[PDB]
Amino acid sequence: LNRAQALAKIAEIKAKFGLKGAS
Amino acid sequence: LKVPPHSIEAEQSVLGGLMLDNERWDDVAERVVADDFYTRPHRHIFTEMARLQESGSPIDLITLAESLERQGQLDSVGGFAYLAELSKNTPSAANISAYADIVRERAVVREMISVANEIAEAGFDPQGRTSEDLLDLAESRVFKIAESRANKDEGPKNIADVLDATVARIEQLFQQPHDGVTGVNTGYDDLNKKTAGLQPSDLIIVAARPSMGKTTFAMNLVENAAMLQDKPVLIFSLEMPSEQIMMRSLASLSRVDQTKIRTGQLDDEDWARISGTMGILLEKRNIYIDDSSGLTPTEVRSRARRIAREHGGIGLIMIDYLQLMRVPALSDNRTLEIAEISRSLKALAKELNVPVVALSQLNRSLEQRADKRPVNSDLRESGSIEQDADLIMFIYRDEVYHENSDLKGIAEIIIGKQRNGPIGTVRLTFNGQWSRFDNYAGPQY
Amino acid sequence: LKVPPHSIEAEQSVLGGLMLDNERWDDVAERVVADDFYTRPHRHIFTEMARLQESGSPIDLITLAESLERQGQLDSVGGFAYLAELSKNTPSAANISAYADIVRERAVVREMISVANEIAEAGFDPQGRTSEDLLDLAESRVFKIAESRANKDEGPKNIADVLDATVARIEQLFQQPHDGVTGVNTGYDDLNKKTAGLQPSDLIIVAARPSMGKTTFAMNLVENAAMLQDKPVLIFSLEMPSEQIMMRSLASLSRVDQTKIRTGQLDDEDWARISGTMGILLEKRNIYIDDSSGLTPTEVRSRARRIAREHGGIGLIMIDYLQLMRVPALSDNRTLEIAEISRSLKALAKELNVPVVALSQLNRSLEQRADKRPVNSDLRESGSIEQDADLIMFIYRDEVYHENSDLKGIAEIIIGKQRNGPIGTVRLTFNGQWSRFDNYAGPQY
Ligand SMILES: Nc1ncnc2c1ncn2[C@@H]1O[C@H](COP(=O)(O)OP(=O)(O)O)[C@@H](O)[C@H]1O
Ligand SMILES: Nc1ncnc2c1ncn2[C@@H]1O[C@H](COP(=O)(O)OP(=O)(O)O)[C@@H](O)[C@H]1O
Ligand SMILES: [Mg+2]
Ligand SMILES: [Mg+2]
Repeated sequence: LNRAQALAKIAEIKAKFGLKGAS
Repeated sequence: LKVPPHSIEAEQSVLGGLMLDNERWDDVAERVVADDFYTRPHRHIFTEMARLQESGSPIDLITLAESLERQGQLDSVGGFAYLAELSKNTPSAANISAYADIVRERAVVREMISVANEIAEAGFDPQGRTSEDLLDLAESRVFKIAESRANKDEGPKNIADVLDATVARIEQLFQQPHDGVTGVNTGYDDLNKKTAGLQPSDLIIVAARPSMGKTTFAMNLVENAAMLQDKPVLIFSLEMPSEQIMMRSLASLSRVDQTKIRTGQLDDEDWARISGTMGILLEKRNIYIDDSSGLTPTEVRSRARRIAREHGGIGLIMIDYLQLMRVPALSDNRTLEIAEISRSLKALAKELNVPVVALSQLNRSLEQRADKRPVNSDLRESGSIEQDADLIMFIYRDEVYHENSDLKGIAEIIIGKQRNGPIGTVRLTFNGQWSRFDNYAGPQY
Repeated sequence: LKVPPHSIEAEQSVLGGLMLDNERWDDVAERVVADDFYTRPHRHIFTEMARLQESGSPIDLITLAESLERQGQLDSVGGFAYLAELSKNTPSAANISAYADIVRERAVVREMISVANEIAEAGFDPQGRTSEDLLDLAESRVFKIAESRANKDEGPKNIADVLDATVARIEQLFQQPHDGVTGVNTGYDDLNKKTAGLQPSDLIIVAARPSMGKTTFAMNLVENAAMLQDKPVLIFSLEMPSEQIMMRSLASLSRVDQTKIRTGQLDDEDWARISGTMGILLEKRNIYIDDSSGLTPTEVRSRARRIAREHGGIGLIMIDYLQLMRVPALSDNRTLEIAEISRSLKALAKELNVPVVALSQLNRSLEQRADKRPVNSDLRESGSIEQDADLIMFIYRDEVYHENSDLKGIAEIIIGKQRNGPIGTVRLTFNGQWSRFDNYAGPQY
């Protein structure tokens, strides 16, 4: 994965697992 | 009024019963101490009676009054009139055990009231103390109040009771359908067979030369214990920050190369594995990590107690490593510091009924021997560590010293000391790519 | 009348500062809750302000008064008179965070006093509870105080937060990999790759046997940091006078032989080079040298703070060396003195958010080992240095011990401990003529 793909995957992981306090 | 909780009748009854029946001293001596009496005359009488009883003399009325008179302390007690009144007024047919328990109980409650008053007074006049200092003071006071009562249950037990407990333990060993594990599951089959897991109330030492995979193996044990159990697992790490611990844990659980994680060069399958691992970890949620530096045994014990209070018990405690812990009052001598650390860890393990796994280092001279596998004598500066540990496991990788080694990827766990079993070497597979130890699948001689 | 602890002025300051400046609200919100305020009106005011801030409305005087008047609660607070008093007395020079911390502190003290009163009143009235029940009740009440509190930056955190921090760090590293030119530049490509520069808030130790080139390497690092940045670079040279350091720096920057400068045998081109170097240095003006001897950690911290205040920050701090520093209160024990020095240096590094490099010496026994490359244990009497340092580098030159060495002119920087990265050996070229280290252009294994 490149930069954008890795960022999208990480964002999807965060959305699936919640943890809204990271931002 | 704010009455001080006490009961004179129980004390007078106890003293009268002791005067009348000298054979009951023991039944009173195991339930109450001299300092447990509320009035000065009663404490003085009890002290004199203890002196007479342990000097081999009768404790009748005339001898006790005369002996108090000889030391000039008879008038302070109340006189021969008061001693005779104590002897006469209290009936012989009494249950002195209940009275001794009552005297024991009032002392504890009164001391609790005293500590509460001291806490309030300290709160009103902090004298430069922070909230943390006040909390430390309160915890120390309540701990001094509560701890050490347990010596009543500790002592010479009856042979029948110990035999019955042993029979219960053996029959529970027989009846259990597990595969040889009675304690916390280590996650490795051969080590489980040889050790029956990590036993509660035992001191466990993990030792290796630097860069042998000591922290990696310990983290693998932690992950296996977390996966195969339900009780919380607590980690104290003076060596690495919690973020690196979590990165290693992700590499171990997801089976993804650690270099890729460090450099960010991951692929789709690795991302899927990491997602699955994160989902499992967030589903379980039973691992706690404390990466503070410069820990002292008091801090470790306090935080472990806080965790056990919060979650009703611990399943395993892991410390990495004990060579970084500090005891400020014994900083002058390192050997005494290590001995105090080991004793406090063993006491904590016994108290909380949990396995405690502490990591430790060995001496450098070991690398100058013909054979570099550790022995007990290789724990120099740490004799108390060898003396107090219930289990001692050394990690040995042959490829670390020899590039020609035929044992690449193979690690040896060497049992230097086993309190309740055999000793020897167990082989495992080392995958440094994922920072993991696994069961050895090769042939076993 | 025993007044329980409170301070109306601090509460009034918090409310007034929130009234005058609404952008500070978050700082107050993270430090205080509505239950920490002693008077009912102050709690009501803070609750109304919290609700208004949540709804998105401003919380200035007029808006707050209008909102209170709508709900009919203006009379309970004290009126627009009291609101105007709060507005008037509080100045706009408000450090609301400190006042909020003070409010928090009073609340903790109040709760501790109340819990002590409850425990004592329970002691006077057992109501059938046993001693174990009373002790458990007291322990639970006292322990509940520390629940949560500020155990985020002062204790174990939540696993999800640590995992998110790891993910964010991986994102930051992978998005823009510049190969060690993101933190403080070290001036060496391989050292930048292995260490990612000299990280702020990190303690860095440089160690070697005498005459290996510790001072030379440290000065080269200082020169590289000064040339590749704009912030001041501060040197604490307890080993050499500033004149010799400046002569070495001139030799390094102008690439003139150090012996020629020391003996004055310079030709016209060398004089031109030295003049150019001096001109560049006087144009930059970002190097500060302090050659005092016997410095305590307090003086070092004070002078570093003074420099950071005067010139708006620091980029690197260098100390040479820590075996010459003094702690008079611990002069009897060398280990305690070194531990105190390392602790204070780490605290200073964390406070000023700067890399702190401290030089150290090794024991003679290293020259007796089969392999003379330095190791951590060669830091005898300085275990705390190994414990507290974020980065540890050893300087080794093979040509010092072997005249017929094949590695002449090649020095090794061995990373014995890195807290946030890998470890290994970095090879550099040693030009002793110019007192310089340079990047190794030879083949790399
Ligand atoms: N990404 C990796 N690839 C291969 N080996 C690694 C990796 N990370 C760590 N290791 C190995 O782990 C060993 C030591 O790790 P660790 O257990 O954390 O330290 P210690 O053994 O001192 O406790 C080193 O010998 C190293 O070879
Ligand atoms: N003019 C010079 N020519 C060659 N080498 C030099 C010269 N001056 C200093 N050196 C080298 O510098 C090394 C030590 O320098 P320095 O780092 O200042 O002292 P230390 O290593 O004790 O901190 C010596 O080993 C020496 O070989
Ligand atoms: Mg380790
Ligand atoms: Mg020098």
